[PDB]
This record gives sequence, C-alpha cells and structure tokens, in this order.
Amino acid sequence: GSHMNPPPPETSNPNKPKRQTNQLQYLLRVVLKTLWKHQFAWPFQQPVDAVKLNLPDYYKIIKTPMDMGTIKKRLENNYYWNAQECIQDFNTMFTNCYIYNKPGDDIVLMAEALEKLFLQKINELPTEE
Ligand SMILES: OCCn1cc(Br)cn1
Repeated sequence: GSHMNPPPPETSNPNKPKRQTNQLQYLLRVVLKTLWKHQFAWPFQQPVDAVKLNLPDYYKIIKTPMDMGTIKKRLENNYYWNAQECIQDFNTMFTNCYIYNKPGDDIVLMAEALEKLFLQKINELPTEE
C-alpha cells in the first residue's frame, strides 16, 4: 500500500518462540470467529488505511496500532506464546478506537458492540490444560 501508512504489526518471525495452547485455540475458533462475522466488524478487519480515509494524523496519535486482520493472521500462523498476548492485541485495538475517535461516533458504537461480545467470550476462556 502507500508509503505514508506504517508497516503493519509483525505476524511472522522465526526467532519468536511459538506455542499452541487450548486457550489460543479458543481465541481463534470462538472469540475471533464470533467478532469477525459481526455486522460491525468491517472497520476492524484490516489496518487503518490513513491515506484512503484522509486521516493524516492517525499514526501521529496511534503509536500502537492493532486490528483484527493482524490478530487473525497471528492466530492462524501460530505467532503467539500465550492467550494474554492475543487478549492484549484485542484490547489495544479497542483502545485505539476509543482514543482516536469522539465518544458516540459510529465507529466507537461499533467497537463497543464488539467489546461487549469479546468480554463475554473472555469470561469463558477455558482453564489452560
Ligand atoms: O501524515 C502521514 C501521511 N499521511 C497522509 C495522509 Br492523507 C495519510 N497519512
């Protein structure tokens, strides 16, 4: 894409130790599956393209970007060592939205709907075997 967008977050690195856990399997098969297909998912399914959206200040304000497209790749490509890393990526994505946008903007209402579902699913994250 454009040189004026930053490179996306890392999704592949052979030097980083990887593991499959039952919790990470739940994050892919239950949590991401649930949020990905939601009516309000589409703004979150890829990195924010600040050029196409005409938001030249976006990456001046958001220095820790994350999106569900990146999380999906991280889960599908077994990038994580634990569930906490992935949960943190979801929380970063929601906080980016809340920091950049005004309360009650449509995108914030959309994030809030996804977050409510996320919270319900994380409350049922299974005990690690
Ligand atoms: O200011 C950073 C580069 N940039 C320009 C537009 Br439009 C979007 N990103």
